[PDB]
Amino acid sequence: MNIFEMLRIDEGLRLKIYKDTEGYYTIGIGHLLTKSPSLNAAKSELDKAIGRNTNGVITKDEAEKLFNQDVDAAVRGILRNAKLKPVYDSLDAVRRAALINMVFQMGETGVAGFTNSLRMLQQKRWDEAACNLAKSRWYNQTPNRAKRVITTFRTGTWDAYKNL
Ligand SMILES: *SCC1=C(c2ccccc2)C(C)(C)N(O)C1(C)C
Ligand SMILES: [Cl-]
Ligand SMILES: [Cl-]
Ligand SMILES: [Cl-]
Ligand SMILES: [Cl-]
Repeated sequence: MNIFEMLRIDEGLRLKIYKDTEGYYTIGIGHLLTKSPSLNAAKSELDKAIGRNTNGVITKDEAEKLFNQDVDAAVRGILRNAKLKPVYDSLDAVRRAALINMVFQMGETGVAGFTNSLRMLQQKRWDEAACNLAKSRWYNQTPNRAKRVITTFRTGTWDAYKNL
């Protein structure tokens, strides 16, 4: 297991534009296209992202290319953020992946605002952090995925992704 395999499990793989858990147009491995309710706006974003006229369909190679960029973007987001970087730097590689996962799903500023959870993670209060993270819109709207991510922070193991 690693961040790529982890997010591949959590985001799935679809080659046609579809609506994500929030109802937003997405493609590939959780590549969010736009929050706009316009399918044409989503198609425009996709064509721009891929560099060709796709009409809402991409190849597996193209999906993986966007995925690599998005994972890279999540890491860069963490490193440039004054709140996220110290927590990230303080963690082992398994827990770093859990933080990247959160950033990928909710964005840099989204995770950066979880002040109390971040403090508990920084302090290595793993059970407390885990309990605190569950007190969130995130956990309530995507509980199975949140449970996996939280287990990763609680244990520092890949146990939640083993038989997946
Ligand atoms: S969500 C954090 C809370 C608790 C806790 C859970 C696991 C480890 C440490 C603390 C506790 C004590 C059950 N609780 O009532 C909190 C503050 C809601
Ligand atoms: Cl998804
Ligand atoms: Cl704890
Ligand atoms: Cl809550
Ligand atoms: Cl879920």
